[PDB]
Amino acid sequence: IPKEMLRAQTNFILRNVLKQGDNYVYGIIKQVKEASNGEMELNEATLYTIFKRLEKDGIISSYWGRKYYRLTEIGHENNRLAFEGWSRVDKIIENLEANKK
Amino acid sequence: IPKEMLRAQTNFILRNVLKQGDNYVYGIIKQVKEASNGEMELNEATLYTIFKRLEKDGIISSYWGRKYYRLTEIGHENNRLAFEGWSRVDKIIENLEANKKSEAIKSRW
Repeated sequence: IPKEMLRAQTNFILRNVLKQGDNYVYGIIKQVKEASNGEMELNEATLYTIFKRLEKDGIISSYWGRKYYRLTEIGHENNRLAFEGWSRVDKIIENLEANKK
Repeated sequence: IPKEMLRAQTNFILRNVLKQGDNYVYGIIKQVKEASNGEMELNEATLYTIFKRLEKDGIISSYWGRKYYRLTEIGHENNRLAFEGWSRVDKIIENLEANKKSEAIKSRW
């Protein structure tokens, strides 16, 4: 149940949200609550902190509309490599199980 | 380049590797290199850090022949909970895309 694994799962979900296009912090929370049948309510302050860190890192930018955030060009590449990485993970997991079988 | 996400991907692989049975560090590198057609070589240091954390927390124990690692009873439970969590993530993402595709069809019309 380690906190580094819960955080990786939460990062993966945020990555998929920002993949869709521009969003704002309360809209993200709304979307994840509905898509998780209520299981998962992201804390708004935590979300701002993560985003401030991503913004400082050039991964994310923002503009006023409500503040909206969107992936930068560096952010979109970081995301593509992250999803490509998970696809290879998925494929490696299949071959390891076929190899055992 | 997502560095914390690389570590989660390496952790995810290792969990499934240990699920298949006991192993040693370099045998794991071999098996995953074979299972990826040579594309992917796990960094040995990332591997050790994970195993040093898993060993300290009782998820894995080890034995000498070369050091081998095995999932403990606690490890199998931790593992099952990790896969439940990753499975719920997969469904949340599907629900996020079905909901966005729904909003978009209703917005064309």
